[PDB]
Amino acid sequence: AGQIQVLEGLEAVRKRPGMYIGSTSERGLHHLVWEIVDNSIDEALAGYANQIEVVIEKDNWIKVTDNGRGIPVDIQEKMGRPAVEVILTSSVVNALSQDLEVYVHRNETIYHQAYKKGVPQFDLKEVGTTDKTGTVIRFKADGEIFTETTVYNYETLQQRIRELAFLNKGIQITLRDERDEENVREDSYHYE
Ligand SMILES: CCNC(=O)Nc1nc(CO)c(-c2ccc[nH]2)s1
Repeated sequence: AGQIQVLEGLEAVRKRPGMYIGSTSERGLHHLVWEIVDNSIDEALAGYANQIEVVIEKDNWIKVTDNGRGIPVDIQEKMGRPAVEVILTSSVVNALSQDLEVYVHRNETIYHQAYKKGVPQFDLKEVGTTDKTGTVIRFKADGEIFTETTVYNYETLQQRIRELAFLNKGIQITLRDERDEENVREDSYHYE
């Protein structure tokens, strides 16, 4: 019933992307990071996280990690599906990513799910145990949407990360570039 409406939401994001993210240029590419990063910042603001890490990985994957409570995994009654799937199958980032995955550390458990263009590739799966909580999202921007470039700009990321850390004092926000294995760069910001 409500799975029909999830599907149509994805078709709608993918047909008119600029209506959701501003554009499909370099600016909109970087806007995907901001959308993920802002959820981590809200978690810190609610009192539950103090560390966010943004990694530019090989092939221009992005990984965003925080140490908050973990996206919830409980079964929504009205979908029959785990909360984390419901939130992610209505995410613009996910819809505009050729691939994306999520790891959630919560309830001493590591849960995992993957998607392509917003569509789950399998049911949320328990994959491990943990004594931490938090959320990891890694995603690969869709080249079919972002036709100008899918290459991130370290200084573009760094300037905005430094400004977010300055504006949201008490959060440690760390940027790392790992695209070049032989020269890894990292800048780490933590005001008060
Ligand atoms: C890597 C990006 N991080 C991230 O999304 N963190 C988040 N944590 C929580 C736990 O409250 C989130 C939440 C979504 C709906 C309810 N809770 S969303």
